[PDB]
Amino acid sequence: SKVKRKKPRGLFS
Amino acid sequence: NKAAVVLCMDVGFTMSNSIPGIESPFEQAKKVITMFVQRQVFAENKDEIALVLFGTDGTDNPLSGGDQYQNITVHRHLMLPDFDLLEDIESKIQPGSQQADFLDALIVSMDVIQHETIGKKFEKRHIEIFTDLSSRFSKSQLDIIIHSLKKCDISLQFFLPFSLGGITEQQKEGLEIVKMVMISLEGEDGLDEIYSFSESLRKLCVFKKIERHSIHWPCRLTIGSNLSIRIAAYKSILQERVKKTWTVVDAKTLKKEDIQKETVYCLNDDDETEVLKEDIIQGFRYGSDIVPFSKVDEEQMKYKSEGKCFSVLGFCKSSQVQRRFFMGNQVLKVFAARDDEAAAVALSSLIHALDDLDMVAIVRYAYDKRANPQVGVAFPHIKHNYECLVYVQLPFMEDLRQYMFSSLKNSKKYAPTEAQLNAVDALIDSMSLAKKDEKTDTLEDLFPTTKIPNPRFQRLFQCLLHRALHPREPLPPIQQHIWNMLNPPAEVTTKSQIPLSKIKTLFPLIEA
Amino acid sequence: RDSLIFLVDASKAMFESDELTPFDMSIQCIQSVYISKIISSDRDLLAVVFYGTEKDKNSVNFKNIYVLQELDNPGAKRILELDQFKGQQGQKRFQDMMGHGSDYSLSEVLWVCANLFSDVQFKMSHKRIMLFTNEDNPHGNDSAKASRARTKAGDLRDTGIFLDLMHLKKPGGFDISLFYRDIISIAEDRVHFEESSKLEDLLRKVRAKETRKRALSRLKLKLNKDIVISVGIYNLVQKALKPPPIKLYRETNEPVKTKTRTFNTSTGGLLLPSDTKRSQIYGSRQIILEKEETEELKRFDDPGLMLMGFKPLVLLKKHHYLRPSLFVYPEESLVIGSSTLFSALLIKCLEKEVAALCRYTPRRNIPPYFVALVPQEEELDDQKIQVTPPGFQLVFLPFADDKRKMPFTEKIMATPEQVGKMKAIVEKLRFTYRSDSFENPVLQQHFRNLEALALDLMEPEQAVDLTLPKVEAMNKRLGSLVDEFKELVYPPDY
DNA sequence: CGCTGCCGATTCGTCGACCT
DNA sequence: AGGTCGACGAATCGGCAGCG
Ligand SMILES: O=P(O)(O)O[C@H]1[C@H](OP(=O)(O)O)[C@@H](OP(=O)(O)O)[C@H](OP(=O)(O)O)[C@@H](OP(=O)(O)O)[C@H]1OP(=O)(O)O
Repeated sequence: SKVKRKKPRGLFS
Repeated sequence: NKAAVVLCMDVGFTMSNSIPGIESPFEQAKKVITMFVQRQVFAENKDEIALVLFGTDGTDNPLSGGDQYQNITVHRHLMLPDFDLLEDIESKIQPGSQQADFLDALIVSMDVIQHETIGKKFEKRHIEIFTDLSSRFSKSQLDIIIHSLKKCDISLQFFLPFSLGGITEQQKEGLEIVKMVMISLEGEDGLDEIYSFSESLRKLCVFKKIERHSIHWPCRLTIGSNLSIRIAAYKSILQERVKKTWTVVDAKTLKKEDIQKETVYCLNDDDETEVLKEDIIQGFRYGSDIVPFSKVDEEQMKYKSEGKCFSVLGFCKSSQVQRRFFMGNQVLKVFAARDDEAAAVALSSLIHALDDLDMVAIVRYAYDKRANPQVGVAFPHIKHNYECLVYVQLPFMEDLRQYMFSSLKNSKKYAPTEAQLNAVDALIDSMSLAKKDEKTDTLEDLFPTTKIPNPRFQRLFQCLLHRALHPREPLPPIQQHIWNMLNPPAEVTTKSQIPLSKIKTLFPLIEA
Repeated sequence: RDSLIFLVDASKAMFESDELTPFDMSIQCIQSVYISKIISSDRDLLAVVFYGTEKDKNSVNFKNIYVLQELDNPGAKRILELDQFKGQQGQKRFQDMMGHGSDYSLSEVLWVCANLFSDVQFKMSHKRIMLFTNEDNPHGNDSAKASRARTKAGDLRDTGIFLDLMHLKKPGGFDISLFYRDIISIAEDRVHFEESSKLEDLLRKVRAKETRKRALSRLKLKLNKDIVISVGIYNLVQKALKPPPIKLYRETNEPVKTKTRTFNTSTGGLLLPSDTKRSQIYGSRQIILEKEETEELKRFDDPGLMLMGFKPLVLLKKHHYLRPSLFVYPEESLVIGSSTLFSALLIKCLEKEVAALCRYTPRRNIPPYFVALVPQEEELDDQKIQVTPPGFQLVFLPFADDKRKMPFTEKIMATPEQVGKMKAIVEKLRFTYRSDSFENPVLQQHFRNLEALALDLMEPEQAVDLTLPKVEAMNKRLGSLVDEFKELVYPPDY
């Protein structure tokens, strides 16, 4: 839970 | 971190067709791509975009044979995005009437990657696929595509016109093949690389956040003369600012070089006698006195600092330092020097000892031998993973003021009634921005304003885009979604109502 | 611009005590405030006069009164001349050149003082008087002097001139009820400073009394669309900065007027702001906009504070600093009743441990900002100086764009023995912190340099940089703890 | 591995405008 | 009006990265 899967990828970042 | 990324477009009839309640999948593809290119062009990054179409009435691509790779057109090669390309997408493109194979189009995109990126450099590759999956396709090549994607490090994102959760049998079969290939690259994380166009618009309706790489500042933290620790510091919070300024130009030619600024000099006295720059000297106020002082003498006599420092004056209770005194325009986080086991142990010891005693450190800071020295506090911060000191600047004695405000509590005129205090007590509950007892006895923030992007930049870029795309029309008004994001939740807005009526009825207010 | 007058006692007791004489204490305080006015570049007019004087000198030739300085801007020559009476040697010099401890009438003193305000040019806005003595009821032997002085003081107070008493330490304690209470310019709630025994406290008391407030702006704070209150904004701390140089003519030592034209490169004609457009190049294109358009695109809301809601104080992270805070207080002069809401709000949110949150707009045509109002309760020290004024502290909160992302790093944990030595080290380095403890080395040297030139002394004093660490004493206070810590934590190789 | 130009960041010192 | 405060453009420096 300390690092979160929500981080955007590719097109979104 | 250059990414080469390819937009791969179904231009057939099925996504051209629209369900009348919504814009066509072709239109949604236009909009989401439009947001994407707007982001990239108004971003400072130099990443390049290539656009390819599949299902075209024509057939022209690097792999294309007489019968193989049919109905595929390389609309746009890999160059930096620009307004010409933007207008091409906006109006030039039109729906097609044929079908092609997206796993041919992505190996056409592999050929584009191979032949157009070899003269360049890229850390990453991404393919963006748009279709309804209504066409028959083959899976014979599935091994050599997955191998190609693995060996060349190509990432995929598949965009579906429908929510993941009426699709045809071919459609659901393609869905599962999308699952299987994206599992074959990325497993369950692969299965999360699917997005609906509604949430896509929700996610990238906003222009992109500004960012920078804060330069590391290496230094020796000194306790007394003998104890020293190697550290590195980074700016963490700053009043961030767009670097590109306005430029001034002639109203007729639109050129910069047609205009010039001139500085006049004349005596303060009557009739404003003109003065040559040569016979002007530099001087200073000292009360009613005026002292002449040349720049050379001023520089030679100016205070000289020793240079870089981070030295500790002593320690005190945290409660000595009320945060209202915090001065300066920056916040530094200080970590240990890069790759020094002993240094990390030492600084860990310091953060621990300080937090245990509930104390803070006072430090003297100097950026370099040219800058002015500062006095500031440092204090411990603890997280999962890393520990660090925070640092902030403190005031010099010359920069305080005091004002002797009248005490309100002892006043006879302004003391509120108990009824008035009850109306206030109702109001302060109704406007609560936080939820308690989330089963962890923790606050949930209903309005976490640290996550909202600065609206001044949103307004600036929106107006710039509107002018560029349409020179004749005047500036558009502000966007309603922008307003909604700047207002608090509607639940709080609705709950505010009755207490506001109560407080208006209770308190008498009147103007001078 | 205002004007202020200082009154100083020549009575024998002023020259008596480890503590400084209250006379020399007064002189040092006056020096410090003159320097303070110079460093601010402020335009007020100061004056110094003595009473009970053995020799005498003043405009009306009344006895036992000595004007040392008329009502004027601070000057280098003046502060040098004032410093001539410092310490015991200056005290002796003063008592030799003037004498001391003669009779006087304070009615005449106050009449002379009114003459000094009467003699002023160009109409200064506020006129004030400040009294130094430790003598309570000086005319307890003479009710005719007391009653004529009381009468005169009433006339001056009808004249609107303020007057106040910095009563210094007295053997047997000073009493306000005996005299001066009926004479000073009062104020509404009285609570008043104790007698002063230390230069720091005396300086604090005069400095807190001396400056009038200057409201930074007159916003409206909106609880909703309908309910709105008038408030004043004040900065309370503001960054000191080196004064800019002024261009000077070589021959006449007269300041010069600089102007700034703009004209066409070819034609050379002066260019109106209408004769030019504003542009940026983005992508690969040039975009043209107007000056009015640029101003318009910045417009959000109107000047004023809008309440968003209330948030419990624990959620405001400490390290989310951005810019120096501001102070907010009710401004009854525009909207009657405002203070009653303001105080009710302060009371209840203090009791509930909660901040308000607002959208902020300082002035016309500025993008908004999110600020949080934190309640702040009044607190007086043991001298009854107001340390923290009552109100809301206005804290700025950062947007998402203000955070910079940090590089990754591995956690490494100290041992309890390491922490133990370090606690011992930290306690051995403990001291007490106060905001007034440190001066700005750059300003402090700059003004020394200017004075050496202004006085033709030419070789300036090198000011000690008190921000530097007390290294040798700190080493001595540590003893062998540093080498113990080093041998313990550091490997045998650096 | 060294040279070179590029770039960005950063700190600082003037200038121009709003508000009392 | 005049001064004060904040924002904004220009100057200067040091470090990073691209090309050989
Ligand atoms: O949860 P908090 O204690 O309030 O701290 C949060 C949270 O920290 P974590 O990553 O450790 O969970 C953020 O992540 P999210 O809330 O978005 O999930 C993180 O985000 P950033 O690093 O990108 O700023 C940031 O950590 P920190 O307090 O050290 O700055 C801070 O975000 P907020 O300040 O906005 O609450």
